[PDB]
Amino acid sequence: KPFSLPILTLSELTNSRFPVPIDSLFTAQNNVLQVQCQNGRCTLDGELQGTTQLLPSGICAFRGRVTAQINQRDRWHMQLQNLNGTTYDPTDDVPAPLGTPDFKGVVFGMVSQRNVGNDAPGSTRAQQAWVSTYSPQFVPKLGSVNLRISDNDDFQFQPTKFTPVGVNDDDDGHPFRQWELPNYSGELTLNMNLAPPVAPNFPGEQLLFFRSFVPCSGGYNQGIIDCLIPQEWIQHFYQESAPSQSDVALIRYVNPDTGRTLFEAKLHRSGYITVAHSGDYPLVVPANGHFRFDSWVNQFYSLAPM
Amino acid sequence: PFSLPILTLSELTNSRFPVPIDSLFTAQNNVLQVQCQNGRCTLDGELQGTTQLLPSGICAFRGRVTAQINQRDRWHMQLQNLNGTTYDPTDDVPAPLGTPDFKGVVFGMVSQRNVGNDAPGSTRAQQAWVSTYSPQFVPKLGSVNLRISDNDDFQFQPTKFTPVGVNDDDDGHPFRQWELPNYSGELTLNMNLAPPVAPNFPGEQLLFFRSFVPCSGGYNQGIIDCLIPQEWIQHFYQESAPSQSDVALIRYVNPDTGRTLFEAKLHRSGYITVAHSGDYPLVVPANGHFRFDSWVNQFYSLAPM
Ligand SMILES: CC(=O)N[C@H]1[C@@H](O[C@H]2[C@@H](O)[C@@H](CO)O[C@H](O)[C@@H]2O[C@@H]2O[C@@H](C)[C@@H](O)[C@@H](O)[C@@H]2O)O[C@H](CO)[C@H](O)[C@@H]1O
Ligand SMILES: CC(=O)N[C@H]1[C@@H](O[C@H]2[C@@H](O)[C@@H](CO)O[C@H](O)[C@@H]2O[C@@H]2O[C@@H](C)[C@@H](O)[C@@H](O)[C@@H]2O)O[C@H](CO)[C@H](O)[C@@H]1O
Repeated sequence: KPFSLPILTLSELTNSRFPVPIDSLFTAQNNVLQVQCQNGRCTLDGELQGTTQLLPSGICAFRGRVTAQINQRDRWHMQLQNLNGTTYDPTDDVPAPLGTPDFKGVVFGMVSQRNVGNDAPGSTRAQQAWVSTYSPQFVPKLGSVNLRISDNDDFQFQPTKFTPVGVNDDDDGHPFRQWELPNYSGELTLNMNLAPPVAPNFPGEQLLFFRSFVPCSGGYNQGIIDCLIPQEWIQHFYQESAPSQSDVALIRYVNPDTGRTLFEAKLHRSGYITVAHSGDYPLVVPANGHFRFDSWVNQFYSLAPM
Repeated sequence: PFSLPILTLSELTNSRFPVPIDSLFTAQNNVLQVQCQNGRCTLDGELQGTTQLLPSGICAFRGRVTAQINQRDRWHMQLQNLNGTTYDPTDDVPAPLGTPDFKGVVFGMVSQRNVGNDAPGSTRAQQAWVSTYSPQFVPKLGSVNLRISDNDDFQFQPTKFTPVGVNDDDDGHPFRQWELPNYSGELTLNMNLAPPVAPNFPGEQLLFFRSFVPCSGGYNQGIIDCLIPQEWIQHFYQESAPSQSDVALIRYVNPDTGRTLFEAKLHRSGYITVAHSGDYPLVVPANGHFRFDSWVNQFYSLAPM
């Protein structure tokens, strides 16, 4: 019934857009470029949106069966299941199977197989793999993605899991763009059932992000993945399902030792945070700090500058 | 009031390896001691052993590679706490939090991102393995050694190990989920361990949340059993509800039909027992989950599961 947040420091939080811990808080200058991530989307009354599911280990993961190979760089055709192993239904009201990556780039990690049926049941293998979300075969909404793997001679048409490790630019100039959605149904097709874009409306306000610097596999990319709210908050809201009393929950970032409030922010009903600030700024805050719910306010509440 | 999160098996994460729970399993009582160090937490929210809060910290390492040796476990990784803070070997823990708690090989990837003067911001990643049998697996002392696939592209720089799965080693060191590694040297006892767990009521057995994790070759089933799932640990940590007795009676319910399917003892120190005899993979509806019933005590007589 009453709304609340879990009590967790930054290093006790997991990025909802990639399965790594949160490193820092960041507020971004408002730009023409649209924020419309599909992972890490959840209302304050606990409605998961976009491709959001509950498990950190589901974020940017795939599960399915490899069924074919093609003579293209994205060689191995992986027919997808839901992450829990149930049959994926392409007519479901989602942009893609839950956990699908929500950015343009290459996700690198490992694939693992475990055979079932007649052909060496129980036999296993694992190796490095990449998934390009630029690929014309990246069609997860339709029910498949194609994989690039390091050893084409040790891979079978068997149950397969992709475990993500990090991200990068592709090596042919297709850059890692965290705010550009992939085409979940491929070239010439438009995305559907998307979680809506988010932006501050109030003047002087900017989005606040929970920022992670994820692993990269070569070159100098910083590996920045920003999420709106951390996975643990999504998990908490899902459990609680506290009805939202207004469009905005006022929240305070507190220092629990000294008891002082360091700044305040607007946590919007649809599950994102704004602050009163101008310019890009990595926040300077004590390590023990965390947000607490203060009160229900509205869109036009005037935040103390941060 | 004490409570459990409301989560189906496929909405739960193994607290001993970063994968979802596949099933429930009760095991015949054996001479072999159950004393896992990850996935350990009291019902009042006290994390124990090497347990920390993040699924992505389980069997992960963070640190700096500082040297290489002419051994199979070639690359010496000096460890930090998973949040990047300095590891203190005199801390009252068995090892840095998240360290693997079994004998075997963990396979995954290492990634580096340079800092300081030498090409700061440059990165690289590749396949790597950590053997917990290794004489250089001394995480309590502050280091582990890594085997990697490409010895020519690896620097003395900040390094993260991301686990993907487990296996037997290739040479007579099998994956043994219930054998603790030596967190310090070969002749040094482990310390600050979370205690062993066993049923002590007659007719009772441990109940496990079971996952079949990825393996990298051969036929190993990849079984990792945890006492309580990561989400319960996270929940107890938040709640810190005072425990009113040594045992919380819990019921596995079907939420659609409202029926209770069986009951179990959730002990204060954070493990579950059931009245059953023999190894048994439970067969239970997919929508099912545990709910807290009431505080009881050690002598409570469970309905047979
Ligand atoms: C295919 C190949 O030659 N791999 C080498 C190579 O990798 C380079 C190379 O791909 C260039 C191309 O523009 O981009 C990088 O420099 C890449 O190296 C990676 O990124 C640099 C900054 C380093 O961090 C490096 O360790 C990393 O691998 O050269 C490197 C050696 O520098 C490796 O030897 C690759 O195997
Ligand atoms: C050629 C090479 O160096 N490695 C192959 C090799 O890998 C085998 C091998 O290490 C044997 C040891 O005698 O143990 C395994 O069988 C291993 O293969 C792995 O496990 C089997 C059951 C298969 O599932 C297999 O796909 C998996 O790689 O053989 C395999 C091919 O059979 C690979 O080609 C390796 O690269």
